[PDB]
Amino acid sequence: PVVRASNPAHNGRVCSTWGSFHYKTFDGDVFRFPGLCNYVFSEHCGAAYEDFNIQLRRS
Amino acid sequence: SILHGPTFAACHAHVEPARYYEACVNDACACDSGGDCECFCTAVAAYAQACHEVGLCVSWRTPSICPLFCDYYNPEGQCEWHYQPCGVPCLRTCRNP
Amino acid sequence: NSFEDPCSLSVENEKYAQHWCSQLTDADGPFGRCHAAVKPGTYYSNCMFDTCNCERSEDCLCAALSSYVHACAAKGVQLGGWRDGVCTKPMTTCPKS
Repeated sequence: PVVRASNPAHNGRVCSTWGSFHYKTFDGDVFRFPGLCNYVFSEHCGAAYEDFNIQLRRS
Repeated sequence: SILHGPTFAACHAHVEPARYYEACVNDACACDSGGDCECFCTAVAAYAQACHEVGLCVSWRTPSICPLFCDYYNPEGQCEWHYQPCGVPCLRTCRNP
Repeated sequence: NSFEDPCSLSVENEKYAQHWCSQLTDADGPFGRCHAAVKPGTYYSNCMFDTCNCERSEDCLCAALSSYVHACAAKGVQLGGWRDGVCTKPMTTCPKS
C-alpha cells in the first residue's frame, strides 16, 4: 500500500490541552471543559486490541 | 484479541469465545519453551473448528496469522490445491467414486 | 454481550481489586477454610469484575465476599472474623441496641 504525502500542515493529527482547561481535538474543535477528575485523553478503541490508552488528571 | 475482533464477529452469536480466549492467553503465556506460534495456532484453530462445525466457515488464516502452505502440494506445473474453511466433504476421489 | 475487561481500563482499580479479591483464593486467608466445600474461582472472577466495574468499588467487593461467605455457610462452614481489614463498616453502623 503506497500512501503519498505532500501537504505539511498536519494539525489534524495533533490534540492538546493548555491554559485554563482549553482542549483541542484532533479534528480541530477547540472548547473549554473545567473538569478536575481523571479523564481519558485519547485511547485506541477502534480495534479489538488497544494500542494506547492515555489519561490525564488535573488539580 | 483475534478471538474478539471482526475476524470472528459472525461466529460470536453461535460459539462463545470466552473459554477459547482464556485458553489462548494461558497457552501463549505458558508456551515459553519454544514454538509459541504453534500454541497460538492450536488455540485459535480450536475456536475455528467450533465455528465451522455449526455451519459458519470463517476465513481467519492470513500469511501472518497461521499460514497454510497449500502450494507445497501442487505437482510440478500444476495448481490445484486451495484452502477451504468449510472443507470439501464430497470431493471426488477413487475411494468414494 | 461484549468482551469487555474493566480491570484493564484502570490501573488503580485493578490494583485494589487484585489486592482485596485475592483473599478468596488464598489457602491460608480468612476464606481458606472453605476451599474444599466451595470452589472460589467463580467468586474471585465476580469480585474482580464487580470491583473494577462499579463506581462504589468497596460495596461490590464486600458483596462478592459476602456472597462467597453465604455459599460457604450453606455448606456448613463458618468463616467468622473475615471482615477484618476491608468490609468492616457494616459491623459498626447498625441500630443502637
